Amino acid sequence: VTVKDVNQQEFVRALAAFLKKSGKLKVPEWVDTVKLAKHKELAPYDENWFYTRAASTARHLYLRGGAGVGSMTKIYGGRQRNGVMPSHFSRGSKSVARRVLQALEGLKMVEKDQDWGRKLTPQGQRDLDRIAGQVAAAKKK
Amino acid sequence: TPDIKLFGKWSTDDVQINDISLQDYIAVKEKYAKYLPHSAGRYAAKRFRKAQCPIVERLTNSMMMHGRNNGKKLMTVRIVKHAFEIIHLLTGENPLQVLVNAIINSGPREDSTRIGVRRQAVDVSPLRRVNQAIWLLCTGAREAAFRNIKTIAECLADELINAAKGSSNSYAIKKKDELERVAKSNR
Amino acid sequence: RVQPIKLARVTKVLGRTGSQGQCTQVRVEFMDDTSRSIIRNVKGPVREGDVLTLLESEREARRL
Amino acid sequence: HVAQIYAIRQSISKALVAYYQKYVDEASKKEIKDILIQYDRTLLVADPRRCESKKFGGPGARARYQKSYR
Amino acid sequence: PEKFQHILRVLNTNIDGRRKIAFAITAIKGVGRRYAHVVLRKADIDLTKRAGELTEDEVERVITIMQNPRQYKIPDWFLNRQKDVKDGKYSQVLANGLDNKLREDLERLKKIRAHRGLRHFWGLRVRGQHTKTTGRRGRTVGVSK
Amino acid sequence: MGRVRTKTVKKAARVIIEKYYTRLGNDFHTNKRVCEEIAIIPSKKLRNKIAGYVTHLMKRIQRGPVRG
Amino acid sequence: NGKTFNQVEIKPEMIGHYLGEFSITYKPVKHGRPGIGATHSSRFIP
Amino acid sequence: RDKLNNLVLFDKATYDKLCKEVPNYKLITPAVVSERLKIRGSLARAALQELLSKGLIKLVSKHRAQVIYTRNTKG
Amino acid sequence: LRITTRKTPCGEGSKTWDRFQMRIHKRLIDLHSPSEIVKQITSISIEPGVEVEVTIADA
RNA sequence: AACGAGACUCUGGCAUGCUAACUAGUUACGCGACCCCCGAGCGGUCGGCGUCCCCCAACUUCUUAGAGGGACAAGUGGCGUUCAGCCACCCGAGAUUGAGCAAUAACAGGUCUGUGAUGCCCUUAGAUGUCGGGGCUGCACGCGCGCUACACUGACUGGCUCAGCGUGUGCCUACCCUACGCCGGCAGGCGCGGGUAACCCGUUGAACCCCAUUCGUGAUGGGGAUCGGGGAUUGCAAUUAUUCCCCAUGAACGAGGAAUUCCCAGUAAGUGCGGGUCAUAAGCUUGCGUUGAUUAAGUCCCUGCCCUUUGUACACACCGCCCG
Ligand SMILES: [Mg+2]
Ligand SMILES: [Mg+2]
Ligand SMILES: [Mg+2]
Ligand SMILES: [Mg+2]
Ligand SMILES: [Mg+2]
Ligand SMILES: [Mg+2]
Ligand SMILES: [Mg+2]
Ligand SMILES: [Mg+2]
Ligand SMILES: [Mg+2]
Ligand SMILES: [Mg+2]
Ligand SMILES: [Mg+2]
Ligand SMILES: [Mg+2]
Ligand SMILES: [Mg+2]
Ligand SMILES: [Mg+2]
Ligand SMILES: [Mg+2]
Ligand SMILES: [Mg+2]
Ligand SMILES: [Mg+2]
Ligand SMILES: [Mg+2]
Ligand SMILES: [Mg+2]
Ligand SMILES: [Mg+2]
Ligand SMILES: [Mg+2]
Ligand SMILES: [Mg+2]
Ligand SMILES: [Mg+2]
Ligand SMILES: [Mg+2]
Ligand SMILES: [Mg+2]
Repeated sequence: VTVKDVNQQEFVRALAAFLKKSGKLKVPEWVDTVKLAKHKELAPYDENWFYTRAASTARHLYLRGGAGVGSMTKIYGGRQRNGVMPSHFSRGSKSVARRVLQALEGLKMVEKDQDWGRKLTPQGQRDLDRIAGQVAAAKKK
Repeated sequence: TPDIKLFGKWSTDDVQINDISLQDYIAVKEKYAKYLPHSAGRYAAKRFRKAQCPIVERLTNSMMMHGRNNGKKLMTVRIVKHAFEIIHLLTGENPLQVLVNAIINSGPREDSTRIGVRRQAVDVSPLRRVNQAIWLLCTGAREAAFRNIKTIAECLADELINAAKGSSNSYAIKKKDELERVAKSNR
Repeated sequence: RVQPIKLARVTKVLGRTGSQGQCTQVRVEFMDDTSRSIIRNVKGPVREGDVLTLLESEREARRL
Repeated sequence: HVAQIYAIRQSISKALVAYYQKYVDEASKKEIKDILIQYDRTLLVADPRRCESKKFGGPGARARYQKSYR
Repeated sequence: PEKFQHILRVLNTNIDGRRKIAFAITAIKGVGRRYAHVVLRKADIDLTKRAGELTEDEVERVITIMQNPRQYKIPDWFLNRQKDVKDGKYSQVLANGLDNKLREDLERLKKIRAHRGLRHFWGLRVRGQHTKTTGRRGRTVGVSK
Repeated sequence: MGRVRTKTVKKAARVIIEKYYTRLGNDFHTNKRVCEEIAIIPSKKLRNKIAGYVTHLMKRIQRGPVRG
Repeated sequence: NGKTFNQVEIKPEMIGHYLGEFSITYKPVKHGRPGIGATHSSRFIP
Repeated sequence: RDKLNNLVLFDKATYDKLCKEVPNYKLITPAVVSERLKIRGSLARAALQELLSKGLIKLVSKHRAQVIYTRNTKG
Repeated sequence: LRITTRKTPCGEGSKTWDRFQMRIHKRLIDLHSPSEIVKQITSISIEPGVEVEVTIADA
């Protein structure tokens, strides 16, 4: 099956285990003392958040080429509550999104594009399609 | 069924409006059977276009009120959905019949107008009977689950059940009885 | 003081009564012997053909 | 997210009714046209409601800012 | 399960073991949510436990990490007294040293009689907010003689 | 509501009828073109209103005669 | 301060403050008694 | 307000009553179990997930804002 | 282009506004021809204040 | 007979009819390629996914914008002195979109602080025509327009998936919108490109909403005032904190007295985004979309308005006049 034929919320959940089943994809050292965006108030609940965000970034790169850090930080941007004043839209964290894209390149999953940006390799499309097939055959969709 | 929509699960045949007045103003069956209580619905265009609306979409519309609920209708469809299943468990009867009986047991048929604290008694139109019933049934669920640990879906079903099983333990039936008593005094 | 309920069908809309024009004069028959007719003041949006319920049918409406 | 569900649901009906009237018979299309247009309009005929313009002196098209004597 | 003693008396403040640890230790001053979550992560203990489920060999580790953070790799940009004005230290001042530092800072300012100390003395607003229509603590004044 | 025609429309329609009586019929989509070709109406809405009053007058001239 | 050269004896505690942060530009106010416009309860004269 | 002093975890009495109510209740939701006993309501969720694991109750609906169970799809 | 200004000087009265706007229409034509003929045809019969720009290589 | 109303102009709704488009697209296959069997099959042929690459392919459905068309109370039934017209219905994209413009007469309304519009009066070198510093922000109190809340129809943490109206390198005036690589927890820094713009930011990955976790009726993980300590950027200069970021402190407030404002359908309300001012910067205003109700189809009671009859000791016009 293709990646677009399956529920994406289970796809991210399966790909996160796939990534955190190999031992590769070396995580940063500051994983336990980082807020993930300016507009947040706490650190992520899930202790193994870096693998979920790597799976999310990969499934996002499968759907649009050439994404680059300045768009990953728009894909994860949301609302900020400025206390007593009205709320606004805010960006994600460039450091996190950059380290995630560099850790994916460390897996031969993505490469720097010909136009400036990041893109899946042929070997990454295969790893995403295999997990899509696994998810589809699991839940008998 | 291939030509009879239920609700997904709730059959809309074998549901009896046991009033002669309030029917033709409760659009349950046989032409207004629809899968979801959510249509585009240019029903607020002419005077009486409102009676042709399915009753479940008349409750979904009225339930989203008091400020931080306006326009949140996809939140207000799941409320009715989770409540109908609670109703089917607690009683066993088709959850649409409970709704119809609750709408019948809680619309006042006598009421009073301020005139010339002088009031004069008058009789309620059927459309206003339906409107008052819906408003009263929603306000009870709203006020019951405002600072409780119970959810807006448990209290809506509580209200519908205590109304269809006329008990005066529901906000709507206490209010109906007051309006008709105050109107009987001013008779 | 003890009287049953009476269903009445509307056959004519006369006008809007009350200080704010807030209720309607309506002529009704009695669902049992059509040879009866009374005038009532109804509170809601009444069309012609609707069926009203009367808790007290020995009364009649004067105005206001 | 909700204005697109209705777009899709109207477009596929408008498509099956147009494919049945060019490559199939005529009654075979006017049967499904009536089946569709009896249960619900806006399956074949779009509705013309659009947003209205804001005017100066109020937060929206009809609302005005709060008046204040004294 | 295991109805054991819950009320804790950690340094100079009472914690209720009826709550979760990450939100129970915030009862101490100087320890908010963002600080307590990190102090609990560095101490490798779980985060789904009620604060009463901690035997006496966890609480001690939690507080000794809470008081000496730079030892256990808690960063500098994260502490509530950085470049300490009179000693150059980096620290989290926690429970009673907080009030002492605050009063010492106010007294330092009033001593040289800077402007902030003079606004702190007269009980006025220290940042640059207007005071013509806010604050409003006193009583109504009568205009009719 | 409205739908009350103005003197500028009624006088125009009366003149159009009183001169070209034999070219005008009973349908609207032909009277529209007739009045379009015989007169000069500097708008399309005005043309439709004049051609719509002409039809309502023609439906009456087939009965007893009008007094204008 | 805008009219007057108020004097300051520099102490080793003021290191890194602004010299302007030691002579204020206004008088700390003590209030009088509210006048004719001070409330809506007050308007009338002949 | 008021004072609702609920229990953060079970004791043996409440713990046996929680297993002696299973056949009795037609509707099971965390709020109902909170109102029956004196339970902190976030312990009722864990208690019902435990009872569900043991096949003692049947899940009829699960959603983010609502969960509903019933007694063994019988009566 | 839109400019919405206050209608009054001096700030008194009901708060009305004026909405001015200018509209710019644009068209382009493409030809495959020698440049001499282009300058021949493009420099004739230009009545109004329309612009006419010629570029020598756009395809 | 003239003005005003109407007509008129812009705008929203409809055209598989016309005109015609690599600065917009669709489909087709020329394709070529990646990937997975996900189907018969083998995996190939047939298919399935593609904002992956090409076409001097065919076309204009979606996009653009011009010309025309189209609605007229035209058709049908009632009510109308059978007139002007009103109600209902069929057909239909629609049978009552929204604004712009607007009369005679007047007000001691606002503006001399928009003006090289302006009369008279004042000052004119010890200036009422320039630089440095302070103020316009000071706080017992009274009032107006507003922002955020009082939580479970919720807060938090993740995941998923959709816009439209705009603006963008400045002449004096020196500053614009940003991609992508690297560095930093963050604000931010360094390096190299595109755009005077349907061409680049941009397929504008917006928020609410949707889907799962933790909390549990406790001023609590609701609320975010007040205050301490540290780090950046704009600028000639940030103290009386310009703005922004981080750790900490954690006030009132549990739906609001007498009163009173705005509103009829894509409207109220929730929700975010642009323009204006802008070296720096929106709780303001001016526009745009997105989710989208309850209630009416009325009346003259309250506050006012229009027309006729009537009364008047008023005309500075009832906020009048006037007696002891
Ligand atoms: Mg709005
Ligand atoms: Mg005349
Ligand atoms: Mg007729
Ligand atoms: Mg039709
Ligand atoms: Mg109009
Ligand atoms: Mg005028
Ligand atoms: Mg002037
Ligand atoms: Mg002058
Ligand atoms: Mg000025
Ligand atoms: Mg000068
Ligand atoms: Mg100066
Ligand atoms: Mg000022
Ligand atoms: Mg104002
Ligand atoms: Mg979120
Ligand atoms: Mg809000
Ligand atoms: Mg704005
Ligand atoms: Mg700007
Ligand atoms: Mg701005
Ligand atoms: Mg302003
Ligand atoms: Mg008013
Ligand atoms: Mg009149
Ligand atoms: Mg007279
Ligand atoms: Mg006189
Ligand atoms: Mg008087
Ligand atoms: Mg006197």
